Amino acid sequence: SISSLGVGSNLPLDQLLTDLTKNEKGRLTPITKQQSANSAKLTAYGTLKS
Amino acid sequence: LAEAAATTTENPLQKIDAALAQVDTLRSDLGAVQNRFNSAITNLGNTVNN
Repeated sequence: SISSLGVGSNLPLDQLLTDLTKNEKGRLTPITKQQSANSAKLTAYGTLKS
Repeated sequence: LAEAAATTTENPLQKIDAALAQVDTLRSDLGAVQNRFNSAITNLGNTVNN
């Protein structure tokens, strides 16, 4: 729950792990782009149907 | 150069239809190549990430 870190190290472990998580999440972006493009296409189809 | 026709053209509807068919064919090919290139780009993005 606490998720304390560096309690006895004094190294800046916390923000370091945060930066890790950021870079790791980096991997997910292309899937987001694909999803966005396809969703836009579906909305366009809806407009054409209207 | 564009010649001056001395007579009336026969069955021009057929010629116009042939031209339109040519255009439709070319458009079909161009769309196919567009789709090919888009798929290629997506593959390249995934590959570079990996």
